[PDB]
Amino acid sequence: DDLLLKLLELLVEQARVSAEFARRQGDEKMLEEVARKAEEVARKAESIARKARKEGNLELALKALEILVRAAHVLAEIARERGNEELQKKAHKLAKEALRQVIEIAIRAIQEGNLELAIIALHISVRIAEVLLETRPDDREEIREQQAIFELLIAALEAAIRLEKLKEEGAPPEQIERVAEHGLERLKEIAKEISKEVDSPESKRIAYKIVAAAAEFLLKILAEGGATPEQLERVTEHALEVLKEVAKELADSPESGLAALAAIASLAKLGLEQLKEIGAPPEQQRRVTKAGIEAVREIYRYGRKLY
Amino acid sequence: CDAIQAAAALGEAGISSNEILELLAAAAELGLDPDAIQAAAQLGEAGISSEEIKELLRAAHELGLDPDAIAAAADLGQAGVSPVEILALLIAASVLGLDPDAIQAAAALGEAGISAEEIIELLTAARDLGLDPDAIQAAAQLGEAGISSEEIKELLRAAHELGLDPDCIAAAADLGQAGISSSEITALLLAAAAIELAKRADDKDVREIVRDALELASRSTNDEVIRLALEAAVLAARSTDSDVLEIVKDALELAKQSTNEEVIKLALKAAVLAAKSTDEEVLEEVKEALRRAKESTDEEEIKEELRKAVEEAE
Amino acid sequence: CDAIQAAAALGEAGISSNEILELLAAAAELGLDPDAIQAAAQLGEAGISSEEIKELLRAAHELGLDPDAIAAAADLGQAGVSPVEILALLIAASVLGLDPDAIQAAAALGEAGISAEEIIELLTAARDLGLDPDAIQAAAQLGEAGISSEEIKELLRAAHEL
Repeated sequence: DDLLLKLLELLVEQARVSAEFARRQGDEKMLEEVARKAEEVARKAESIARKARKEGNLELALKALEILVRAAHVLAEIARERGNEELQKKAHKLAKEALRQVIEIAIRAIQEGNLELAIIALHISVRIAEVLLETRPDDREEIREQQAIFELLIAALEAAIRLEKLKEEGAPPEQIERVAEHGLERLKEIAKEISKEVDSPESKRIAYKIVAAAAEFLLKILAEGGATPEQLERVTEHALEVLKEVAKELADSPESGLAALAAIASLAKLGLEQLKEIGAPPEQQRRVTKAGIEAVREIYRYGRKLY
Repeated sequence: CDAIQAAAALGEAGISSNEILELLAAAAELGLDPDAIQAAAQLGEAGISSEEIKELLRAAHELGLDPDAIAAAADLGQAGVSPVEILALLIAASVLGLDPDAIQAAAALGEAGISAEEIIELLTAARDLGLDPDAIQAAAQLGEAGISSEEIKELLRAAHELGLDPDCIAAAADLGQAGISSSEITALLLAAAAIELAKRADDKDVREIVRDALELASRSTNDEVIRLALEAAVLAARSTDSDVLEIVKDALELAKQSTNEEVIKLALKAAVLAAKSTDEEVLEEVKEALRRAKESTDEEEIKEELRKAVEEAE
Repeated sequence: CDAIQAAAALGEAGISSNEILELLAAAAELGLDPDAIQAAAQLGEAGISSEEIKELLRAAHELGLDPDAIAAAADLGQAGVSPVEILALLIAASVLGLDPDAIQAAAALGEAGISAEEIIELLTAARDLGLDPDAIQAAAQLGEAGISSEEIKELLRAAHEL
């Protein structure tokens, strides 16, 4: 595939040199042609990107998204020279979908643990921000929402890489505990702060799923570290507790309830799979199950304030 | 007499006398019936811990679950689903307002081993699409056919747009077990539905349009052109309007004449949007745009006239 | 649902997506019914090529064969009769004015392994002698008994003369 993706890059560059010609000399038919050609590129890239999503190749998906941003850059300049609304509307719609897609891929990249793909995804997200910032003369709230998600992902990655450094160094379980413990604290405080300013339901759903994926990463790092069942208990309880109170902040609806439930209980199920793998005794299995069920109980009884 | 059989079942499951008494104490406080208690005995035979069953009983009462919703926990337990995952499915099904048939279809998705988040998102999708439980049962059959969860969402979104019956979704699961790709299953759904409609309404113009679409689709190396042409065939086979028939026949004839995939997609997309739409002035302007195209001296004028029509109708 | 289930049967027969779409193009042009399409699927399961089946369907329409004669095409196909000989047998019976029962007895002569020209001379003899279709069924049973076409013709000639 990469050869086709690079043909799109070459096409885009020829269009971009033609956009210099549109500044240096100018023609409506040239602007029309590069606009249409860039849409044809965008459709080619989108077609590859949907196939890459279905196949699960994140590297190709990120490459295709970056090419979609490269196309969006030239599209935005073409629209700026032409004074054109249709292209700017197309650009905002495409960029907003790309933001959602790259968010979902970035969640997946953190979930699979290849943080270099996540870093590349955030690089692309900065380029999406460059497009959005050029695109809107007016809207601040879209930028706030994107940047809040970015600040959350960055904070989660700062914890993730601090833990991964401890894991690479072979650090003692007590340091892994105190780092993870304060990681969950900082996640909670940042989520609480972000919850003051965000208001898009889909963004809130994203943000919660990100906090959940960050807790999941912390738990899986502790499992890769081979920690004691006492550590698995303490951290799982603190993690579910944080993820519950963050649910009590963010949750407002059946849609958010369903997410909170699915995430919390999946995280507890994954925790119980670590207890199964280490062979922890039945009282630990009961303790974790009770903590999980008491979270589900509290999620229902919080939800019953609204339902 | 029969209330003793629950104690016998729990004793055969190896539950101790004080645990049977404690479970009976909970069942008495909660007022739960002998078959709800039999479902608790089946969870005990599935190896679910007595102290977890106390939470399952409590939760069923605090939710106000009906006996069949309680019974579905035993099927999920014998499918190997955890007490907590059972609590997910039930707690969600309650706020979703699901009926026992939809809950039994969730138990079948549990027997298919689908992840609880994917089950709940599939249930949310079926709820938002306003579908009946047979669509959930057909989604479970697509799970038995091994179709990925967002491809189930594609097949549901397609079947909803196309007004198909649930047995077409069952036949899509049969095509999935035959190893056909989800895009090709969509093409087969489209073509077979267009011809099933043509068997109900065998008009010469319907037969010509459906044939010309199937021909153009069989000629095309591009599956966007296939899906456009076969969806246009479904819309024309449901239609009773001479303007839609003329517009679709002109677009298919122009697409059978032309050698450019872009003009082909423009003409078919314009005809599809005109057939989705319901405005006689848009239909008149589209028929005019097809005259302007067929009588054109320049292919760039074909492209820009069809673009202006598409970008007004979309 | 039924048309999608017929497509699933063509998928179980191993017919590719563009070949099903071409067979569906023929179904739309020729106005094929479900039992004619089921016969095309059974010709597919008998291993007749998609390109030949398109000629078989074209021929069945250009002849004006009825659905039971089209079903007999799949019976002759499962008997292993060559694709043009299916068309000859059906054409001959149709142009003689023979009925679906006589055609089914010709499919039984095909299952008995009788040569196509010998079937056609037997059908011509039964037609000229004015016999009922059970005489063709008896000719198939005499073929299963190993009696020669000359001796079947002698037995029918004797039975008619007496």
